[PDB]
Amino acid sequence: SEPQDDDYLYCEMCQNFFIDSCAAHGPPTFVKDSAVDKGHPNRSALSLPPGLRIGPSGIPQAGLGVWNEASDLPLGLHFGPYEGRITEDEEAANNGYSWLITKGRNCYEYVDGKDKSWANWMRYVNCARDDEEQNLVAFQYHRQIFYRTCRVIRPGCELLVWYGDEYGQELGIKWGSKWKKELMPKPEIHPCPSCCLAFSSQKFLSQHVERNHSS
Ligand SMILES: [Zn+2]
Ligand SMILES: [Zn+2]
Repeated sequence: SEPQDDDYLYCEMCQNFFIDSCAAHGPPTFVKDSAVDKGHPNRSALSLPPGLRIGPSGIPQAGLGVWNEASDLPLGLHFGPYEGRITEDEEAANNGYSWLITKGRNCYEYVDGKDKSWANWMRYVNCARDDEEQNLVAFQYHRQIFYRTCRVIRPGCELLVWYGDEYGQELGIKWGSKWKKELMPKPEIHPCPSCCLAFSSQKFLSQHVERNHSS
């Protein structure tokens, strides 16, 4: 047996892939949705875990977003699966609430969370606009979409998701290549102490602090 491309997790501290639990850091924590019927009118809002808040986004024109409220979300915390209807209808593609799920050999499906009655709270999470504000990574695991924290998320910071090589077309194009296996050049995360951003180096963090907070 051989794990499939979407059987791996990524440890945000090691910055590398693992199966089941990280040899250095142990098993990741998966947060459970508050349980509610797959069918109620407001299921999505009610599936929200304690500690998070749906409310007006900090991104102009975004509408609603999801905010961290109670306490720090540790680094490498997992949410999901993203819920919705599975479909091959390309109309889903850019409908604002759908993710691509790849099945190998350039085949794809979508999980569509547009309908609040069959989706979960993750439908309200807005996409990051840049690397500095992104604090969640959407990635495929067991043919399903999960979000992991790529930062310590402090109280009052908006949850903002984006994606990379563990998702969609990039994932689909490398499928079967064992590239995750071969990774097992470490990216750096340098968070700002005064706002919700983080930077890829100390230089960039200092320039930011000096333009935005203190010089
Ligand atoms: Zn680790
Ligand atoms: Zn800042």
